[PDB]
This record gives sequence, C-alpha cells and structure tokens, in this order.
Amino acid sequence: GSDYENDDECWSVLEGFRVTLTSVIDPSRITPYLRQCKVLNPDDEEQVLSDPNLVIRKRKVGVLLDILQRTGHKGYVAFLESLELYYPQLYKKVTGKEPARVFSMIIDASGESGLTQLLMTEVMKLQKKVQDLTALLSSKDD
Amino acid sequence: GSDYENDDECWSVLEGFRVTLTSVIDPSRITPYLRQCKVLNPDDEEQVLSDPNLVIRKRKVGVLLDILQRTGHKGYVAFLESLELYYPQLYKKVTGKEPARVFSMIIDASGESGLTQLLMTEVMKLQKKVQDLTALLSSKDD
Ligand SMILES: [Zn+2]
Ligand SMILES: [Zn+2]
Repeated sequence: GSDYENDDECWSVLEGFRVTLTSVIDPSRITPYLRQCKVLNPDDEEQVLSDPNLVIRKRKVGVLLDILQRTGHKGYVAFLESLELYYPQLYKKVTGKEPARVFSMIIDASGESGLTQLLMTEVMKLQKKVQDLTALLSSKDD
Repeated sequence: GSDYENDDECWSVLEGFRVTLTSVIDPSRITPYLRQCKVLNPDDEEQVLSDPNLVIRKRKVGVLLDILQRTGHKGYVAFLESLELYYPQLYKKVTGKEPARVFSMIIDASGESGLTQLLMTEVMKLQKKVQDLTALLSSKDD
C-alpha cells in the first residue's frame, strides 16, 4: 500500500535525506505551521527555537524529525505540509516525484479557514517581500 | 461601508477611485480569481486579454468594471475581494480603512477549498516574482 498505515517507521523516506534537510531547512520558519497540523506541541517549537536565529539549524531539523516522528505518520505528512509550501525541491528530492500536495492533514487539523488564513497572510509577506527585494535591487553594494 | 443591495448604485464607492483603479490594476492577475467568484464569464477574460501587454491596460479595467456592473453587487464585492488579495493599498484607499476580509463571497461561490487552491498557487506566482527579483539582487547589468 501507499503509506496508508500509521506508525513512526513511516519516516524511512525522509530519514536517508536528513543530511540535506538539516543543512537546507530552517525549523524557525516551519514550526508554527507544524502547530496547525496538530503534531508539533508548544514544548517542541520552544526547545527548537531555544536559538531564535539560524545558527544551530543543523541540529534543529535533526532533532525536529525525531520530534515529529513521536506522532508517527501524522508528523511525517505534517513535515511534508510545511515542506511543499516552504521547500518544494526538498519534497521533490525526498520523494523522487512532483509535489503531491496532501494538504488534507492541515485541512482536517486546523480547518480549511485555518489553511486559508495561513496562505492569505503568506501572500501578504510575499507581496511585502517583492518590494523588499526591488528596494535592495535598486540600491546595491556594487 | 459596503452594502447589501444589487444595483450599479452599489459601485458608487469604487467610482470615486475608478480613474486610479483602471490605470493601476491589471485584469491579467484578477480575471482567474473572478472566475471562481462566478461573476466573470470566459468571454470577458478574453476581451480584456485581447491586448496581451499593458498597452491599453487603462481601458481593460474600464470595460471590466462595466462587466461586473451587469451583476451589480456581485461584481462590486468580487472586485473588492480580488483588490483586497492582489492590491492591498488600492483596497485601503477605496474603502478608507484596513482590509475587512470579506472573502466569504468566493467561499460561498467556489468553496473554501477553491480559495485555498487560489492562495496555494498565488504563493507560487509570488515565489516566482521574489526569485525574479533576487536573481537581479544576486547579479545585475553592473
Ligand atoms: Zn506514512
Ligand atoms: Zn452592493
């Protein structure tokens, strides 16, 4: 079957890629989204955000996988929820195929209006990010 | 602010800013949204995109206002809602206050999953525009 089971061993497809996941991904951006999926506890995001910066990001994602696997297949798909939104190429490599978009986890967990609020604020951050980049683009250090 | 009745009288709020809305807005980004708002028909998106560039973008939104006036309050709310997502400062000036967040129109029209998919792709067009600007913030004509 296609991963329909619910167990911690589900992570096998992500684990052999954690070498890249720890050096590329920053839990400091994805941990509030993992709250919406109801897999990540408030204690988990606190202990990972013990450093608010991206200094210890290598050990952050490493312990974060070990955190989300405590909920089994739940934390697996939840990591994919945050991943397909924030790191799409990281999903493409861990699975070997295109973004599936199994966002029915966060839909069931936080609600359709929950994910609508998430995406709606993310497009405002991105609308802000466009003017943020063209501001520094118009005046560089060359 | 806003109203409940179905007529051209509904538009009188947006009319005072019409000259700015027609020169600033591009139907090319708001037309696929207005499809899911169920106010814009497959003929209208064609007539405004008859010019692929920004050559006559002034009269594109001008004729689009007339399209959405046929549906009175439907097209009024739909233009507000697309303006609220795509042009936040234009919505801010036309209403006189912060985004009210009356996305309940496209929620009732295309469903919560409809707007969730529109926002999930909207973040990718913004990831495209943000990568477009960091590409130059990485390397310019200098
Ligand atoms: Zn699984
Ligand atoms: Zn009205």
